[PDB]
Amino acid sequence: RPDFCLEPPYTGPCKARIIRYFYNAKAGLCQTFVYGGCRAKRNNFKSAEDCMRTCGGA
Amino acid sequence: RPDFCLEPPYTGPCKARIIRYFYNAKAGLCQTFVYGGCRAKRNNFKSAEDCMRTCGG
Amino acid sequence: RPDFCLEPPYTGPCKARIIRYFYNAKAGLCQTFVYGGCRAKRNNFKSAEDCMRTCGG
Amino acid sequence: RPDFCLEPPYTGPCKARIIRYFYNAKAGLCQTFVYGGCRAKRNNFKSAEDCMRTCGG
Amino acid sequence: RPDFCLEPPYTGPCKARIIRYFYNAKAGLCQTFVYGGCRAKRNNFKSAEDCMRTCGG
Amino acid sequence: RPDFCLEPPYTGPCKARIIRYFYNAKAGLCQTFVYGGCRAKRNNFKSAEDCMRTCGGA
Amino acid sequence: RPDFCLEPPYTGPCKARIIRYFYNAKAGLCQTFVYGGCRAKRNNFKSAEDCMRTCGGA
Amino acid sequence: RPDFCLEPPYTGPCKARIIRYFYNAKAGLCQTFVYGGCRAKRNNFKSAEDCMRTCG
Amino acid sequence: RPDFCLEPPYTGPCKARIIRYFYNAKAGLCQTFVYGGCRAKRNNFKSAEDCMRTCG
Amino acid sequence: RPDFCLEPPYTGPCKARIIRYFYNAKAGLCQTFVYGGCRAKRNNFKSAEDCMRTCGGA
Ligand SMILES: [Hg+2]
Ligand SMILES: [Hg+2]
Ligand SMILES: [Hg+2]
Ligand SMILES: [Hg+2]
Ligand SMILES: [Hg+2]
Ligand SMILES: [Hg+2]
Ligand SMILES: [Hg+2]
Ligand SMILES: [Hg+2]
Ligand SMILES: [Hg+2]
Ligand SMILES: [Hg+2]
Repeated sequence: RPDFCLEPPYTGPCKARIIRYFYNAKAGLCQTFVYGGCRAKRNNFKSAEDCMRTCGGA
Repeated sequence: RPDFCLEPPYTGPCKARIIRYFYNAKAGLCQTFVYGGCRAKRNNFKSAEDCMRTCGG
Repeated sequence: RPDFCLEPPYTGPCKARIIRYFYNAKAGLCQTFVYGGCRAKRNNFKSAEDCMRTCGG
Repeated sequence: RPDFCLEPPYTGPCKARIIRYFYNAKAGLCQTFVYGGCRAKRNNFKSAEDCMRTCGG
Repeated sequence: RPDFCLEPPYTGPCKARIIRYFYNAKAGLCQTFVYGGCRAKRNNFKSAEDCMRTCGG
Repeated sequence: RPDFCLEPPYTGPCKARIIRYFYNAKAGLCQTFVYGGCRAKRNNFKSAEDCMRTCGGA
Repeated sequence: RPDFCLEPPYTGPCKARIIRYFYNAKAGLCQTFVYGGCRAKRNNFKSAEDCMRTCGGA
Repeated sequence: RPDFCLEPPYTGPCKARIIRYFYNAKAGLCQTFVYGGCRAKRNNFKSAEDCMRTCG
Repeated sequence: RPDFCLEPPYTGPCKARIIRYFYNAKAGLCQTFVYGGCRAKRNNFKSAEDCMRTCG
Repeated sequence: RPDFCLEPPYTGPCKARIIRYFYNAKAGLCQTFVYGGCRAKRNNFKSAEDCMRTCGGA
């Protein structure tokens, strides 16, 4: 998996309350977090399918 | 039916207000609850189809 | 993990070609398959989040 | 539970292949079927939430 | 028509502000209301198609 | 309601098999039909909410 | 086009913050507005395709 | 109005049958067409909001 | 690239909190911003496909 | 960017006709392809936002 999959989730400075997915390398799966709407980092997926595929395997 | 289906719904600490589904054992069907956006337990489904099949029967 | 997470994915006899998710116990991850639209088995999820969470651990 | 919940699912004459939900009384939950796109009967829900609440209990 | 189609719409005690559909028996049509996310009554539809079809006739 | 709400549903010449809604003035509600993807007439709604509101009352 | 296409957008008294489309007759196209979730008037569409087709032309 | 807004809708060579939106310069509005799933030209919108705003 | 692609994202005066896409000319790609629900400028896409194709 | 962003799009052996996004490294952006529903490779995204963020830059 890409190293960015090891990043902690990043809400960002904006004020929306949007459900996004991040890879939790300890749990070995993707989990939800609240994304603020701007300045996303790469461990942030709109689709849980994309999170699993991008980050699931190494 | 998995045992996690018997747990009460868990909103969690986060501040989003997102519709999710949980199995209500007492009622014998899936129902809606408000999910906060993080730290979900297993009695938590984005899709009602998934909730029924996983926790029903 | 629910035992149904260990079932091979099941398309069924119907003629739709719908993306669904199943847990691959060998690979230890959810993957897509083509669902026919009827007679689903339990290792079949509309949502990928539901697949990962229900069939993880 | 409305009586229409006890009818078998009805695909109809049209040629689309669309996932819908119907209540399976024998099984005591909603299930998927393929809907053709026209001439629907009432045991036909776009949303699984709607199916459970309308036909469950 | 199911009798539950005659219930006034019910927001419930939860704090989400989600669009749902209800049948207005007086007007003879489905209309929107704001659903709070928990303790739904049956005159509550995620899909407008489901509302019209379930509560029509 | 607009007169176009009295039109019979129109699939059109294209080959997609898309669910759309039309107002059935006899039934007094909107029903599904299969839309082909092109050359829509006005009694054709992507959302069933829009069909009810646009065509429901006179 | 139906005369309801000439009305200003109507949020209504309810407290949701939902994106809907209204036809802007001066602009000749549909635009977004915030709908409150109840007491809709007819110049209010869930889908932009529906808005533009219904209030399309003359 | 971007010049690509005046181009005819392009289905392309692929075999999917998916509703997309295109701006019809003559009609003065966005309409539906069938998109094959690959090699999209720019007069091709998944969202009708985007079509009207971009091309209208 | 249409010139509107070079404009900064515009939230507007309305009170909704909705994810939209804008083309960031500097970064050379589309990114998310919060849109208030009214008075959208053209560098505003509901679909990221439309943003990349239109502005990329 | 992850090296999987360099692979050509992969339809796979299954028979569905689903729209997915792949990163076109030469073009510098994501484009649509038809996915068959199984045996996905990693340059395959349900959401265009995810594709562009994951395979974004270098
Ligand atoms: Hg996967
Ligand atoms: Hg089921
Ligand atoms: Hg999870
Ligand atoms: Hg329910
Ligand atoms: Hg109907
Ligand atoms: Hg209505
Ligand atoms: Hg149109
Ligand atoms: Hg617009
Ligand atoms: Hg593109
Ligand atoms: Hg991005």
